[PDB]
Amino acid sequence: EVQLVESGGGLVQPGGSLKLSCAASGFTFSNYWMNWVRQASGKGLEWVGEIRSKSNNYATHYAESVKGRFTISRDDSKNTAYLQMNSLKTEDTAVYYCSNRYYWGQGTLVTVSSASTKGPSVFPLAPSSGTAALGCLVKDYFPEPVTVSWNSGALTSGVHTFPAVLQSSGLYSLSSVVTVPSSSLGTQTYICNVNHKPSNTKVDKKVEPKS
Amino acid sequence: DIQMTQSPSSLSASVGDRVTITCKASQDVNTAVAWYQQKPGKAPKLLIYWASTRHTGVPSRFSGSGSGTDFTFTISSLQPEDIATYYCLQYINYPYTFGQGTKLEIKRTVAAPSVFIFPPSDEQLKSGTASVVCLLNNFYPREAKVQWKVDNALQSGNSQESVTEQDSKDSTYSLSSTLTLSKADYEKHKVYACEVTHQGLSSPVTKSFNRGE
Repeated sequence: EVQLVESGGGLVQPGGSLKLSCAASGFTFSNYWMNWVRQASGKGLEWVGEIRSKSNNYATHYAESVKGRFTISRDDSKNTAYLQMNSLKTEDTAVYYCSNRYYWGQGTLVTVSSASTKGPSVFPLAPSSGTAALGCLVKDYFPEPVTVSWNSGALTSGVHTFPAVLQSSGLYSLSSVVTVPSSSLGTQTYICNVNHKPSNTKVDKKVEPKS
Repeated sequence: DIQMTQSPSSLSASVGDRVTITCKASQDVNTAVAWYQQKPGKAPKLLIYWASTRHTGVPSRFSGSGSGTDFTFTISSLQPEDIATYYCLQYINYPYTFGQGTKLEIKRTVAAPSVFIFPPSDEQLKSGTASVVCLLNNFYPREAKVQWKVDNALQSGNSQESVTEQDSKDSTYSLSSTLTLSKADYEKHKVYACEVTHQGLSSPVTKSFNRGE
């Protein structure tokens, strides 16, 4: 019933600016103090700042790493909190979470880089000739993230979507695999649904035995 | 700025074990302490606030205790789904400060990997690159050696591996290794093999294909 939906995350130039939004429902927004927290890939939680209620004159406090660059604001009529980010550095690269102190949103990735957006190629990991493995190789993309589902989310059991690997090229690659009954290979269709939102790339790849 | 130092940084425990994590504040913080659980791929979730109050819907097996500078987080009976990194947070003064986190892993019985090898697709070969993939599925423990051979030549420096976090039901790992070759190198060789060494295998397992066939 309680929802925090982050938006506005993406790829930005060093020295650039970006505004994140946090759309809240399921609680009396104006009574809660809204917080931003960020997490760099494979690292710990780092508090960004807090905005207090109107009763507290919308008082704001910031971590020292961001003060003077980042502004937290709220619009109680919209049930929304904002994080305005100026003079962005590579070090600001993280997943950004919004909280009402009790609940957190899904979080949104900010990548601060001069590297170009690139859309992935999707290749089959075809099953051999009773448990069979098959998959999709999602090759050569920037920035993170990609999402993979199987048969539009109807196939979840036996699915392993691996953490993305950064290649020497500076582009990411990711594999998603599923194990299925070998008897099902003739009859049941297996499609990996790949979405790389940063490059506007959506692919459905049917994976079947090579003839 | 109030330091929150967690102990230990990593913990391995069996299913059903009582698990304990401590957090030491660098000053008095009264009961102004929260504990968060971050499962693989997910946002952190609030478990405990005011040092010992359980957030609504949180399972009773999770508890906190402490006051001033010494705080404890307890799992009475560790369940498979409790795989996560746990963080303490200080919230008496700005700036609020997180502990460095405790990564919780589960010890279970040895499980041998199922091994699969995947040749590069015809579609990819058109691009001038060939990716060969080895899958090691549902094994414990994490330690596993993958060796690539192309016509008997051990391949070094031209592969990358990725490992899942521990599964929330069976506590196993899965691992993918990708060998990247030029299309020209791929076309010049016949026998592609990945060899897997693991505690759960009585001797190493090899999966291979012949390019031509």
